[PDB]
Amino acid sequence: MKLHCEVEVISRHLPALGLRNRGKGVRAVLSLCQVRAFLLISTLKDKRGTRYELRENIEQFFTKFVDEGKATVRLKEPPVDICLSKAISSSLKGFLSAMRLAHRGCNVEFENFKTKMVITSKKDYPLSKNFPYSLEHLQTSYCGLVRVDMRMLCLKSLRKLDLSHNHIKKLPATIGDLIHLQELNL
Amino acid sequence: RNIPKLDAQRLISERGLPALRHVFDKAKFKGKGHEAEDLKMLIRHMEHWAHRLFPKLQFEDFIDRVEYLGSKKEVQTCLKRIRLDL
Amino acid sequence: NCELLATCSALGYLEGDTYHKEPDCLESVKDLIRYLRHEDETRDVRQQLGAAQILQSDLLPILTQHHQDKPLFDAVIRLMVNLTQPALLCFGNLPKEPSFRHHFLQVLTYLQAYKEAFASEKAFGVLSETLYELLQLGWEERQEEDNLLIERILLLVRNILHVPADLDQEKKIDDDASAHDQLLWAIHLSGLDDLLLFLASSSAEEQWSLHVLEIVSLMFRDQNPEQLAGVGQGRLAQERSADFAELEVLRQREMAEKKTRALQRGNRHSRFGGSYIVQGLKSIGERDLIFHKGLHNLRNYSSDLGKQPKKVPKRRQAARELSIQRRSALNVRLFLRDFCSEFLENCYNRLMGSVKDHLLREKAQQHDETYYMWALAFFMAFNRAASFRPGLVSETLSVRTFHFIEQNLTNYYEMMLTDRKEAASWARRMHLALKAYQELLATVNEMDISPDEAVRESSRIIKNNIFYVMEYRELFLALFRKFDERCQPRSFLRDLVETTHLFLKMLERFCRSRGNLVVQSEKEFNFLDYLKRFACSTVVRAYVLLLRSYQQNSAHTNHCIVKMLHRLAHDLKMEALLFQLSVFCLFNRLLSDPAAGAYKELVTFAKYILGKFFALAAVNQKAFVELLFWKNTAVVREM
Amino acid sequence: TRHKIRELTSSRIGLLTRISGQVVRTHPVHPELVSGTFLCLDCQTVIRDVEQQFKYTQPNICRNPVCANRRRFLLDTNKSRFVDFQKVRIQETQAELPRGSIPRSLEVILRAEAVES
DNA sequence: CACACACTCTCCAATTCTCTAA
DNA sequence: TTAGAGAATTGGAGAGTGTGTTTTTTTTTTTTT
Ligand SMILES: [Zn+2]
Repeated sequence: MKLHCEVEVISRHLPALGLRNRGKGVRAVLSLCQVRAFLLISTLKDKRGTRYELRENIEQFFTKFVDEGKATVRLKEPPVDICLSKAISSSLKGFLSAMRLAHRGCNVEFENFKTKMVITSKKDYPLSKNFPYSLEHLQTSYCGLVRVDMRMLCLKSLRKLDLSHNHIKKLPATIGDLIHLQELNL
Repeated sequence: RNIPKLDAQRLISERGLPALRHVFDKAKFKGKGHEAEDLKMLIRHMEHWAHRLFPKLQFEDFIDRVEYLGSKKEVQTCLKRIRLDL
Repeated sequence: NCELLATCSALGYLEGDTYHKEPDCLESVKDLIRYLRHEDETRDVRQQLGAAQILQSDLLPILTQHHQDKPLFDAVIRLMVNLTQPALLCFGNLPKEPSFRHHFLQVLTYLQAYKEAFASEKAFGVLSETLYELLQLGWEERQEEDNLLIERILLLVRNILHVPADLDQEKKIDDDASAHDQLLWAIHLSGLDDLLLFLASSSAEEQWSLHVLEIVSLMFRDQNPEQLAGVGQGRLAQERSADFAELEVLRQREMAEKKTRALQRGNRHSRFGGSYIVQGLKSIGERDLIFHKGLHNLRNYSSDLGKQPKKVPKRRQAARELSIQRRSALNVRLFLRDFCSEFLENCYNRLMGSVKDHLLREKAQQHDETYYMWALAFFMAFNRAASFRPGLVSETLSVRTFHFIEQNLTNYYEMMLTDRKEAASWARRMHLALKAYQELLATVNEMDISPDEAVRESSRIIKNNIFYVMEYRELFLALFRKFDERCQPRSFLRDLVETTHLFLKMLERFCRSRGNLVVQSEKEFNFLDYLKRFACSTVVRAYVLLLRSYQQNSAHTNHCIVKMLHRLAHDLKMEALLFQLSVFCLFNRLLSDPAAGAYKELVTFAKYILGKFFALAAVNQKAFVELLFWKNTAVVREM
Repeated sequence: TRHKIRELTSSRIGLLTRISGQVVRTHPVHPELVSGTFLCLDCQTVIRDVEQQFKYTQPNICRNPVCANRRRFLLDTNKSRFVDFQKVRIQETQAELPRGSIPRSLEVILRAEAVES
């Protein structure tokens, strides 16, 4: 039922009144709650999110880019417009179906971890197995690694892998299993 | 970066109470009938010590924070030690 | 929207000053009631009818000019009760999110508009006339037809009186007719006030006692008993001269502060340079302080000259008093004084007995004892003010009322500590209970002063009972040891301190007059070991917290604070408890005050304790470290 | 009491004062916003009586206590209140001009009943 | 072009709430 | 009765995005030349 995505709410007065919107979304969660149906939008700014009535008052949908590339729903209402800049297509389609049903009316935590981490020395903090699984960026420095470990090799989404000032004598072949690696420093 | 805190362990028993023991060794109070100016001198010395300890806060904010810190292990142990010998 | 517009049009139209109702008013009004009953949770029909202003444009003219048409009149009264339903009932609570709060504000705005419209004397005249010709019949002659009409009439009056003042138009200055003042004047001129007095005094119509109590509460919402009791014929000259004198006092204070600031800064412009090294003062490093803010500032140098204060985080933000006090219109004040006098003489005993019967039988809403305790506080204070006669309030002077108030206060205290999501509301209910308790404790003193040996006898009886039972003594310590500035306002702290002062005054005088040794399975007692329970750090912390506002405190409040601290210092020898750095900053402000001569008691007490501190400091330099923290039995180790 | 144009120093700021002068140039009458009525665009709450500084000012906060909006507001020009406004240059009268000086000019603002008088 | 201002968003960690032992 | 260990909420550092800028001559026309 609930949807996790970036959201951008645009009050439709702004363009004709000559005012320009932010141009990008904010990480959020959308909930289709219901005696009568509501849409709750919650962001970092508001755990206690904003409600929006949708019992009889959806204007229209946009669906040209529901494949989640340069995408949105651009859900217009009296008076606001709700854009969903990045989600996953299947859950978003189910959410849109539920929204349509709620508008027909007769029937019925945004947690995250950053890209980046740093080890300035192993004795301060070892890498261990407590890394995030989809980590994007790590520095290790002044550590006594003679050879690169599975601990950093198994990370599924690394853009940057830095081992500078470590003691590596040899590096593996399985370091090349990192699909999105763009920065490698030794 | 090391953002500082007025907490129980960074400075209150390091640049704080050990120096506060010494702040009034050379004070110049004059006793009964002069309580107003004696208090002014006392407040100036206490304020100066607090500023050199944690310069981020104003004096009353510092006081309201340190009164809360009075409940912590390190602070009361140092207080009893200062009461006893050194 | 358009269908509502059609029915609203079908109600009829006004022409000059006469309303021409359509023959289908009955079915259109029933349709309006149906729409209101089938509202959305956002209360869309409420907002739309308020925007259309049909209450002001149709229903009031119909009510005032076609009151002989009884079915239409009944339907209009029911519709108006529905529309004037308060917003807190409409939404259940104050919404926590923007959309429902916007809808709440819309409904509240239209309620304020209805209150503005309802000040016309004609509407309340019709209401008083129909209520009068209804109540003319005997109780046994009434049926559901008339009893429900009395309920709806009194609920309409209750709803219109309940409405909060608009934040926009609550900026009225004193001695001016606010919307509430005009509404009370409408009640006065219509004579519904006399009907309320009749309903309160009637033994037969006791069934409406809770309703009448709520009407009287909302009527006397803004007033203060002693200030109201002081009203009389010669007040215009007194208040005019007082206004001129207070204006001059304010002006002189502002001039003095301006001169002090003009001396604190120099007589050179700010970009006039110059820098100094203060050789003795070490900087935050080891180097000498370089001072840039001008030579004039070094007379009263402080390191916080250029510092930004800190954002108090949301959790630690102190509670603030919910309203300013304004002196209402003199005509309304005279009317309310006369109402209060006649009500006290003719109605009060029977009404309070009836309300107590309702609370005992448990046929009252959840918090109606708050209205009961309000009435105790207000009317007993008014009685003691001006001609005190205990017969007028003798239904309240029983020990059972002390017990009831103590039980309610302890209940509110527990619920404030546990039900944390409306702790402020529980604090307000507890504040009402505290004021009622305070007024009972003041009334027994007035009974002692009064000449009748009978009331002196019963005063002795109730004093013996209260001082014997333990909870009345322990409740003050219980309140002090869990008071929180974060939750309870400074007005509550003032009332608690003054009530404690009065209670200890009575208890000390009682024990001084005679022994009366057994207390509480009894045990011995003495007031000194009772006072030693007030030697805790938390209570004196609260007392100095109240002392910080000595400039704004009343003189009696300052006397209460300084007398309690003098009792703890001079008579219990607990000066080391009050040797504190924050308290010394407050003393520094007291000594530096230009108006220090106006606070002779406070500065003398401050200099006494400061002299004791500096004697101890000369003997032992560790007292300077002892100033930095609150303490327990270091109060004796220092000694 | 009457004051000279030479005596309009900073000490007279905010004080009631009377001066004499000779009008040199009068500008067109304009409508000046004295209090703006604004709509909060992301909660639809209307803020009335927003008083104007010497800059055109929007609400500092939304009137809805739980609304977090602080820059997205729309003025409702039909429900706002305006005043007639006119600025006129004056200079010292011939009698008051000190000897040898250039005439000192001043800017005077006229409002409401006083414009074009 | 490009070097300063102006503004928003996100993450990180420091403080306060809740439950437990000294 | 105090206070300390674990969990959740709020303050603000800082990373990222978008905006704005560096007297002179020839010709007419009315009045005065
Ligand atoms: Zn808003």
